[PDB]
This record gives sequence, structure tokens and C-alpha cells, in this order.
Amino acid sequence: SPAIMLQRDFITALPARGLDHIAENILSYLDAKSLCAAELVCKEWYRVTSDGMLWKKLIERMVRTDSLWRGLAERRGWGQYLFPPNSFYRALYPKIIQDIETIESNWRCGRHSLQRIHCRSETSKGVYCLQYDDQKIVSGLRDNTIKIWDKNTLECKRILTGHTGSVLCLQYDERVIITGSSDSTVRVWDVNTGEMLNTLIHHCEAVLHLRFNNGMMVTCSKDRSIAVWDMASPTDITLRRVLVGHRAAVNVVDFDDKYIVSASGDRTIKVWNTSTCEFVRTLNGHKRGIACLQYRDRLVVSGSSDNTIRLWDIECGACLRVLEGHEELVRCIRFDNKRIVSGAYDGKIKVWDLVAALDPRAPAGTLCLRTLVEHSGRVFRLQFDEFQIVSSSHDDTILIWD
Amino acid sequence: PSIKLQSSDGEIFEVDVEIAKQSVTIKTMLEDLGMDPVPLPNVNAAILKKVIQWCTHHIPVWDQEFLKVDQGTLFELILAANYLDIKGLLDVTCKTVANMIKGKTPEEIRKTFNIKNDFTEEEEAQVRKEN
Amino acid sequence: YLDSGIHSGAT
Repeated sequence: SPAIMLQRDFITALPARGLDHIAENILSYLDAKSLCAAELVCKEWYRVTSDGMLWKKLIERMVRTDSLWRGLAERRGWGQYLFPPNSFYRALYPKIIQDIETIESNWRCGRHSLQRIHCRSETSKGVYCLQYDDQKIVSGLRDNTIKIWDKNTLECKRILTGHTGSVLCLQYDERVIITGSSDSTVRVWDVNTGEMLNTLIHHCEAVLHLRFNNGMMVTCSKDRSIAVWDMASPTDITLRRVLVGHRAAVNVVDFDDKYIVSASGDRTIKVWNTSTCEFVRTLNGHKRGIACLQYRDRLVVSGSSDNTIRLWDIECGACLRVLEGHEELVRCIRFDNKRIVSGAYDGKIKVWDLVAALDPRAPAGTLCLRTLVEHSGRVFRLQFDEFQIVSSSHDDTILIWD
Repeated sequence: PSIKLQSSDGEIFEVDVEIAKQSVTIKTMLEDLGMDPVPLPNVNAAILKKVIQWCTHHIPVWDQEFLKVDQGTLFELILAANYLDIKGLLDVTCKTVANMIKGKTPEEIRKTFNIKNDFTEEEEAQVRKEN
Repeated sequence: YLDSGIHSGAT
């Protein structure tokens, strides 16, 4: 078994044995500045990379993961060719790198486009919640309607209607828009049309926030409570239970397989078991009320009346990091792989280096990447991605930042 | 259970079924052909051992050292892994050759696996040009 | 006006 040298040059050896895919499979674990290397080892080594479309194959593994790569593929053409010489591929790699470098660049100083959407109406002057897309925006106005905007020429696709109060919170889905309102109700709307499916009574004061995903919804209210519903259909929806422990309005609720996190103006974030709906902890520490969380895997990020953004570990419940810089109430906030984007009362939105922030070696002052100021009133909601922020605010505008 | 798979050598290794059944290859020769002893004409007695000594025990910890053996037997495992179709064993033995290419320079890669440079200056230049 | 959608503490 064990008697044959430094011998084997595997990748010239294998094709010569019938077995190309193996040598290709081996090379395929390589990064580019290194696949470059294999390319240049010897002529056959070269050949295996060319005949195995090892760029195609390495660029299709990029897309199949790194958020950014799936992105640039979807946008601006080139993803057109995936899933044909092989050089087109190798030659393209440096440009996709340069892209990512210029985005992550101008996007840390100034990558504007805004595209103001002015909405109108009597009553209001506020877009409370918004949820966003590759070709539509679902927005809960204060006029009591949800307005749906075409993402391209920005026109208004559908004015949905039949809510007593301002639409305070909402969730897309690929079946049903759901909203919570000043009128103490939660609503189900078919996402294609504008048709109300179900409407839940249950609460007794402004449904302030809902979060939604999979078979169950979580919901919360000025009435101090959270309700957990397992939904069997838009038509169905049953109250699993009600969580009582907060001492004031529950401003924000959110959700993953292992925990349900809520926050109120009682200055606490409470963490509930997603399956037993029991208390587990309190995240105490904000000096004033919490206006906004997000929660993903390990992390929970909150915005406060005390003007700071806090960063928590969900398990021990420690605060990892305090973010100062907002000069007014932090009304809305979102994580992501590499950033935290928050919206304040003076209509300013701030971009934070998430990865820097999660490392205590990084000093307070340089955690806020350049700060963005294109709103007249309060910033109510935002949701972003690899290349876009798209924000609501008082001054009844949706902004689409690049 | 308890089947006897029979190496290229004559040597008869005895294994529980299911220790083996992770070879879809050994699998088929029972699951489809009702073959008495399982004849592996493509795997060596020495090699058989080292794969049974892997299929019992099931970024590696224990494997990092199981595979600190020479190319010619690493290689040998790669095709055996591939022959006995053992998804894992073929993956972690390739991963290993990958880990040995990863990290700088065509000259280092050669030195690692031997491998003379074939390219003339020209061919070398128009590869370094798509750098 | 605060927001109809957020409320501080106590009553």
C-alpha cells in the first residue's frame, strides 16, 4: 500500500488514468491567486484547468455562496453565461474583483442615486414600514393605505386599502402581505392582487410590529404583549400563545428557529424560546427605550431613545459593543454580513462597519463609515443589501440609495 | 450481518455489513447482485486495510494524520476511494492534495510533486500575461 | 406625534 514516492503528480497522473473529474475536483478547491498558480505549474496542469472550465467552475462557486457574487451576476449581465471559451472566464475574474472593490469603496464614501419617491394624500406625511425587492416596494403609509411601487420607473402599482389606522409594520412573503396597524389589527393581503384574506382581532392597541417567516407569525403591540400564532394558511392562523413580561409598549419583535426577541420602551430586550414560548433572559442595559432590533444567528442589534446602537450576543446576553454617533433617536436598523445601517430622528442614516465593531480592538470613532443625509423628517424604516439602501421617513418619501 | 470482501490479492478481510455499505460499490454487489464474497480486483490488500481502517471510524482532525503518508499511497487511496465510491474518503483525500497546492508559486508546487516545467519562454509569458 | 409606531416607558 505504502510504497510509491513523492511520486505522484496527481493532476497529470489522474487524467492519464481515465479520471479527469478527480483532478478537476482537486483543483476546484483553489482560490484564484493560486488557481493562477496551478495554471502555470506545467503544460498539462495548464490543460486540466482549461479543459475543466476551472474559472467558470470557480466563479459558479462564488455565486453559489458570497451574497455579493450572486448579486453582480443577477445585475449587469455576465451571470448570463453561468449554469464559453474558458478565457472569457479567467479574464472576467479580475473585473469582478475590481467591481467588488469599487462598490465596497464608493459605497463607504458616496454612492448616491436617491431616486426620490414622493407619495402624497390627505392626513399623513409618513411611510412607516417598507419591504423591498428586485421589482417592487411594499410600503405602509400613514394615510392608512399600503402603496406598492414599481422598482424601475418608480410609479405606483397598487394602493391597498381597508385599515383604520396608519399601517405601522409589514412583511412581504411570496403569497401574502401582512401588516400591523394603529387600529389594533393584523392583516393578510394577497401579494399579487390587493385582496384582504384574513384579519385578526386579538390585540387591543396599535400593532406596532410583526415579524413573520415560515409556518408561524410573531406579533406585538402598544398593549404590552406579544402574540405567537402558528398559521396553517392565510385562511387559518391560530393563537399559539401570548407572552407577558414587558412593562410598556413592545416596539419590535423578531425571529429565528431558536429564539423570539422582543423589545420595549421598558428599556429591555427579552429573549423567548421559539418552541416553548418561555422567558430565557433579559438583555438589560439600554438607558432609555428600544425602538428597533434585528436578530440573526448569534447577533442582536438594537436602536434606542438613548441614541446608541447596542450589539448583543444572544446566548450569554452580553453586550459586545456600544455604537455612538447618532445625535437623535435611532428608529430603525439592519445588520447584514458586513454592515449595520440605521435611521435616526433627524432623518440621518448612518453606516457602520459591522465586522470592525464586533472586534473590541477597533476604536469607537472609526466605526461609523460615512454618514448619509437626504431626509426632511424622521427615518421610520430601511432594508438594504449588497448594493442598495431603500428607506422610508416622515416627509412622505421612499429613498433608494445606491 | 458479516460479509467477506476479497482484495485483488486473495486476502479476505472480514467486515460487518454497513461498515462496508458506505461503499455504494460494495453496496451494489450485495444490494443488486447477490454476490457471495465481494471481489475488489482494483484494491490491494494493503490498501483495503487502510480504507476499512477509515470506514470503521465513520478540515479533519483524525484524518490529517491518517493521510500523512506518501503521494503514491495517497494517490492509491484517491483511486479506490473513487473505485469503492466512498464520497467522504474521495473528498478528504482530494482536499488533502488541494491543501498541498494552495499557498504560493508554481515553483513550489513543482518541488512538492516533482514536475518539470514544460513551457518555453513564450508559453510561460502568455500565461503570466493573464496574471 | 411621536410615532404611532413606537412608545417609550411606563403609561
